Formats: sequence, C-alpha cells, structure tokens
Amino acid sequence: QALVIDNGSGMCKAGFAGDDAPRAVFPSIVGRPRHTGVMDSYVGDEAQSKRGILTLKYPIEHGIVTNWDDMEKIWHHTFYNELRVAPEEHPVLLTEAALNPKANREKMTQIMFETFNTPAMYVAIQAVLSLYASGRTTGIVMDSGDGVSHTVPIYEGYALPHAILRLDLAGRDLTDYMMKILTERGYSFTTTAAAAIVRDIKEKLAYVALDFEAEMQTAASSSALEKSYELPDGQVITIGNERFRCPEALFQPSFLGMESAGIHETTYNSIMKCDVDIRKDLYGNVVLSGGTTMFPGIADRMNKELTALAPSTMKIKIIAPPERKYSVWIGGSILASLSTFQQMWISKEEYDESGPSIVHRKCF
Amino acid sequence: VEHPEFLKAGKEPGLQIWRVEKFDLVPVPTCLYGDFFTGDAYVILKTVQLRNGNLQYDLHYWLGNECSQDESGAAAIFTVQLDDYLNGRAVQHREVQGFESATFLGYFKSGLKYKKGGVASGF
Ligand SMILES: Nc1ncnc2c1ncn2[C@@H]1O[C@H](COP(=O)(O)OP(=O)(O)O)[C@@H](O)[C@H]1O
Ligand SMILES: [Ca+2]
Ligand SMILES: [Ca+2]
Ligand SMILES: [Mg+2]
Repeated sequence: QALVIDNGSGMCKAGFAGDDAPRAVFPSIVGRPRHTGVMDSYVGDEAQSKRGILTLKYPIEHGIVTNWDDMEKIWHHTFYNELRVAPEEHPVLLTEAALNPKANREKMTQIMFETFNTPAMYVAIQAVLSLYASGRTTGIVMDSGDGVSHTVPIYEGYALPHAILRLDLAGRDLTDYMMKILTERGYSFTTTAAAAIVRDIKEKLAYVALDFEAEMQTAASSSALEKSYELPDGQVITIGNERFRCPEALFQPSFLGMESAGIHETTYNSIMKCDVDIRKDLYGNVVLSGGTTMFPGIADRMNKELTALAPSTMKIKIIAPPERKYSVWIGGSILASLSTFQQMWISKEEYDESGPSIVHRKCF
Repeated sequence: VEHPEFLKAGKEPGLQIWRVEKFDLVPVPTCLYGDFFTGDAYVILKTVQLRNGNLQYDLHYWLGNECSQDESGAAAIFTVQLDDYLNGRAVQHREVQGFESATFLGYFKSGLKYKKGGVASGF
C-alpha cells in the first residue's frame, strides 16, 4: 500500500495510491509556542486555530523547502495525524518542483529513510504528474497553486528544464488583492477570519472575464454581474467587478505592481524556448493544474490569449479538468499503483548502500 | 521494468496490443485485435523491420471515450516506460477514439471497430 504526498506551497495533499482523491488536505503551517514552557508544535488547521498563542512558520511558501525541522513536523503530522499509518510499513511517493535544488531532493530522501524509516520512496515532478493524470505524455503544464506558479513543457514523458518559467504570482497574491479591492469598494475586514473570508469570496464568486474591458463596462452599466455574500456574522455584502478583476491579475500582473508577464504570456514564452518541432504539440495540449486555475472562464480566456499570440493556423487546446485541484496528487496515485512501479522505487537496501544521492539516478 | 510483457515487446516485426486492466498491462488475444472497448485504454506497439537490421518502433496509446482517468493515465505512463525500455527509440502517439491518426488506422486491415463497455476502473 503506497502513500502519495503532494507538498504544496499552501496545502499538503496526502492519501493512498489507488484512491481517486487525497484523503487529507491541510495547510502547510507549523506553529510553535511563542513563549516557551510557561504553560511542542502544531500543524495544519489546529496551528491556524491557535495562531494567537503560536509562532507560525511556512516551511515551503514557494514550493521549495526552506526549513527541514518544520517540514519534518509536517510529515509527522501527515503520517500520524492525517493518514494514521506507520510510515515504516508504506512505500512513499513524494512530489517536488521541476527545478528542486539538488541538495533538497537528497535531504527529502535522507529524512524519509532515516527519520521515518520508509521501506521505499520515490520523488516525482508535480507537472509531469498532472500531465499523466490528464492522459498525456506531451504537453505544457500551467500549474498555479498557493505561493507558486510555473509553466512546465513536457515532451514524451519528461520535462524540458531549460524551458520552465516561474510565473511570479499565485493564490495568496490573489487573496491579498481581493482584500484590497473590497476595502477600496467600501468594505472592512478586521476579524482574525479576514483572510479566510476573502479567500472564500475568491473561491466561490470570482471568475475570469473573456473580454475584461467589455466586462468592466457591463458591470459599470448594470447590476446583472453582482453577487451577495453572507459574512460569518450574517451581514450580507455585494461583490461587483471584484469578481473578475481579482483573477485578471493573473493575466495582468501589473494590477499588483508587478513587471512580470502574465500566465498566457509565460506560457507562450516557455513554448518558444522549446525545439520548434515540438511546439505544435505543446499548443494542442496546454493542461491547467492547481487551485488557482479553478476560476470559471479561465480555459476560454487562455484559449483566447494564446490564439492571439500564436500563428493563426495553430491548433490551441486548453485542458482544464474539474478535478485539477488534485491533478498532481491523482497522477501520483496512478503512478504508484502501476504493476511496473515496484522496480522504480528507491528501496531501503539501495538507500543503505548508495545513501541520499541515489535519488538523482533513480528519480527524474 | 521486469514486467513479463516488456520482455515480450518489440522482439520482432509485428503489432502488439495490450489493454490497461487495473493498473496493469494485459495482452490482447490476437484474435480480438482491432476491436476496441470504448470504456478502455490500450497500448499498441508497431515494430517495423528496417533496412539496417534494427527495428523501428511506434507506440500508440488509444483512449476510449469512456475510459476512466486511471486507465488513460496508466496508458500514457506505460507508454513512457516502454519507450525508456526500448532505449528511447519509439515515437509516442496519443490516439483518441474518433480521431485516430491514419497511421494507426492503417494497422487494422479490416478497419478498426468500436464496442461499448470494458474492464472496471482500478481506483
Ligand atoms: N475554486 C477556486 N477558485 C480559485 N482559487 C481556488 C479555488 N479553490 C482553491 N483555490 C486556491 O488555490 C490555492 C491552493 O491551490 P493548490 O493547488 O493546493 O496550491 P499548492 O499546491 O501551491 O499548495 C489557494 O490559494 C486557494 O485559495
Ligand atoms: Ca474501463
Ligand atoms: Ca521516444
Ligand atoms: Mg501544487
């Protein structure tokens, strides 16, 4: 029974190979007692609940591990609190970013074998996992999550590292931006549940405009785009153009005072860094992945932006599976379930002789 | 991979066809070749004998309109793995029901046929 762990910038997704969905999804947050031994750690929602008396760390805010004691706490919580397994009994598949530093892959491997005593483990690139989950071996993955977005071109099963672009905003930025534009509209979010309220407004009411200026006009001229939202305390507020302006920052990072290219352009640019002969296949298999690609309208608008950018006879297909919040996780579950996968794992035995660098020869 | 079927694959000129059944690669009876369950995904290897003595490989993964996510995902993956196994020598093709390349359709002398149903998801 293999386990599948997707270490997300914001959210950790964890589960059992063979299941169609993660059994556990929790925030990648570690909480430590501000003032020690006057009255230890907490992970996930419990750390959030108790944040008033905790110092909270985010050990992977941009997809890469910045703190190994806190990452270890996250894994301990994943194993013991969330999945309730003994880790020494399960092969474990873990995901990483495409450009995960070489020392990080080795550290992750070391921790699994030495700290959690896993009998087997494997590290997989997230974008390749989403591609697989979509039933493809070639395509470009546009993954936008919580603290990190990337475009990863993949040809016949393997990412093209030289063509990977790290797009500069994600979910957090969009939540921050939804808060600011709601404040400006007249509203005030002052409780400790402010982030959460605005995140939820983002998740339930935001959409991506097919033609943004025409939407701005429709909205300035009528009331047919507006939506009511009921706050925790029963107060009802109205969400107008904020619904589409917020995710628009994905296409116009300038809204956030950012010089960076938007998601359609980052996508283009990646395709352009690839052998000319494979680009047609990239354009015809643009796969959307991650929470921040969940906005309604996002596929149409990507189709539109990339049509505009590519020669007019280019066949553009955008693939936005409804389950794309978990595409990475689901790719991992399918991979780790395959009859041919027992040969792929780094075993304990292999670890004990090669040590942690075995990862660069086993996992790519 | 020590999968018995990888050991059988690309050994001589020919067509081989496997069905994804529950995260496994299961060979299709040669008498049923060309009859595709639209609720299934399959891996097809076409080995052609070249003038040099070496064999050419084209690997097609065929996706039924109703195959489950685990089956289409496994077909794509098995394809990558079989290609790695054949020293990267296979050209990989994604074949979708109703949109198969002429090359793929060409493999089937009495024309390929669709039939409803298949093996259940492995999830
Ligand atoms: N329906 C939705 N619409 C817009 N954003 C969403 C939706 N559901 C989740 N999100 C956002 O997705 C981000 C997390 O997605 P995820 O892919 O789990 O990130 P990561 O893997 O980087 O941790 C969060 O910012 C969350 O607010
Ligand atoms: Ca089936
Ligand atoms: Ca190949
Ligand atoms: Mg992610």
